[PDB]
Amino acid sequence: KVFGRCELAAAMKRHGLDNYRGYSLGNWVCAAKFESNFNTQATNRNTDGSTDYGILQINSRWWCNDGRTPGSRNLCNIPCSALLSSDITASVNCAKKIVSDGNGMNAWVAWRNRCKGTDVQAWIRGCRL
Ligand code: NA
Repeated sequence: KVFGRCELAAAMKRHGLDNYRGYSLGNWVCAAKFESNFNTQATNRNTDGSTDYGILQINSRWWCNDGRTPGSRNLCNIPCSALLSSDITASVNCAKKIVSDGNGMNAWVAWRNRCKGTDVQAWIRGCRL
């Protein structure tokens, strides 16, 4: 599924991501925009052989099991395929653990390079939330 901006903002709120670990909803929507372009089916192969999955491009190196990332962990205790669902619950639950890991949203390199310090409120501007 390809969400609209305000539609994803609403789904993220419903799933308790708004202000989670102090990151406003705009921070989560901006991250999703540049990670997946709001596409829940996005997959991208990393040079190390890990894969990134879903709206927030969660990496098989640490967080999900895809069966093909040697030496990896599965800290969200999920198949990486559950991160490709039109229902964002699994991606949200696993993003909550990632952002709690110590480096906040710097874990998403697209967030650090493209969202951090910007007017992230623009991402939720005019949304009925
Ligand atoms: Na893994």
